[PDB]
Amino acid sequence: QVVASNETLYQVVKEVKPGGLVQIADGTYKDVQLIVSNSGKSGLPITIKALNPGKVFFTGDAKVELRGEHLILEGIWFKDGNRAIQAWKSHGPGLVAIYGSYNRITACVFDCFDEANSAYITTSLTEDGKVPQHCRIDHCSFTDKITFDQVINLNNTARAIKDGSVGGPGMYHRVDHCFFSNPQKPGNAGGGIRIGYYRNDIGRCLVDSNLFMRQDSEAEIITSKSQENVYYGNTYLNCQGTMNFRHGDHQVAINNFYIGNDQRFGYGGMFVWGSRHVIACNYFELSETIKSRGNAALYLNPGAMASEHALAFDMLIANNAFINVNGYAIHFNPLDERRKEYCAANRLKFETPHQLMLKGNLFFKDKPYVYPFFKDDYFIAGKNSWTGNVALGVEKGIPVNISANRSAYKPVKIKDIQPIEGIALDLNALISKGITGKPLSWDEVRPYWLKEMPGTYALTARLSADRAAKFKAVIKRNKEH
Ligand SMILES: CC(=O)N[C@@H]1[C@@H](O[C@@H]2O[C@H](C(=O)O)C[C@H](O)[C@H]2O)[C@@H](OS(=O)(=O)O)[C@@H](CO)O[C@H]1O
Repeated sequence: QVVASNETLYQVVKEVKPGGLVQIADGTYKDVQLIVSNSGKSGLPITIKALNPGKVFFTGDAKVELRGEHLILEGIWFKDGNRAIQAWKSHGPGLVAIYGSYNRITACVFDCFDEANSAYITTSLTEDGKVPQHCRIDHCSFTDKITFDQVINLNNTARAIKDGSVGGPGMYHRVDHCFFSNPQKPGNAGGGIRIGYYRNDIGRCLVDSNLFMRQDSEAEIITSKSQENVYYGNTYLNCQGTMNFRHGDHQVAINNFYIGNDQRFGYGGMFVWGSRHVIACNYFELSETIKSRGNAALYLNPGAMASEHALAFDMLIANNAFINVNGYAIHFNPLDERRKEYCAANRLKFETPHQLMLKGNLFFKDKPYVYPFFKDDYFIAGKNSWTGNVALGVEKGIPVNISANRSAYKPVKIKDIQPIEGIALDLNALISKGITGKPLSWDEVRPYWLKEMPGTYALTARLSADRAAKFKAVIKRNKEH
């Protein structure tokens, strides 16, 4: 062990052996610089936790580095921060930076920490290039973030102009049972989670059972920038953005719920770039969609194949349900005007979504909304394949023959989908079952010791006077003088 000051904490962690347990006494640990270099062992991790979670706060000009392996950080509350604004950057290490593999951060609270730009948690490469793998971030709460960059960055490469066929190695991390709710920042200010950087990177990370409630940081709720990542059973409630397959082919999104249940803002949504994806059993019910992106539930990116804005084609869209979406259920050519100019400027060949396998999807609408189910300005007969879908409530918008018989609707059986190496999920079995369960609630994800939801944005879409002030200062110093 029990430590009650920063200095004794520093000492014990330098001495702790595998299987060790370091418990932090109730109190505030201000300007704490926790650097854990020792390592635990498989089956004998080193645990650093609050003796009484909820009573230990890491504050001030703080920082945590998990450099060894088999380490666990649990039950810590990060608040009242004061890191130097001229010392931290977006794309740099997070407040908590994980540099070693097999590490876990669980049941921790990050609430409007400070004004220094950075992610709250990151897996970062050491100076010699080694990439952290097999880490887990779970049951953590991330609220009222007023700084730039994502809440979480999972890195397997360093930032560089890029595009050398080379790509970062698979990471195999897992992000589950976390809560994300943060205020809207201007422009491409960093969203909820980023995984990887370019299409040649391999991710193989599992993001499941997370609750994003008014995760409004920016247009991207999650910007998945690496191959073979699996998003399963996540709930996105009233989020001003979309969950994206931004870079990297062969990504999976199964049984996620995208719900917009009021008229306060435009909600999303999934925006898809790239090919060979598996989008199945997702439930979309959006009371309002995003005007800037085209007003739809699912956006399929038009553009140049395998480019910076990779064309969306050759993928499986099965057993999804689009219920009373106030916008198009599927937009087949969003932002086509900009994309066509982008391709022209870069001497690329502009193309539009095709080779799409749409199977067993349900499209339904019975509310006074004005949008037909689909928008495809570049429709070509037979470019896509439609089987076992059901549509009724409004015009389809495109010349496609679809059953209107709801009573006969049934999800289809899929059995030719290969699982993702490193992720223990039977994709065929999950897809074939159809949509299971329902939206996740706070009690299903919150830290075991935390009863009430931190912050104010999730429930009020407003920040306190003190926090709104800091947020404005952050935004202002990052904009033209
Ligand atoms: C350089 C680049 O293409 N970045 C894209 C980003 O696009 C920029 O930002 C916007 C916008 O937020 O509306 C429009 C212009 O395309 C460009 O200045 C954006 O892509 S988008 O075109 O789909 O919007 C984001 C995803 O939201 O992805 C970045 O890579």
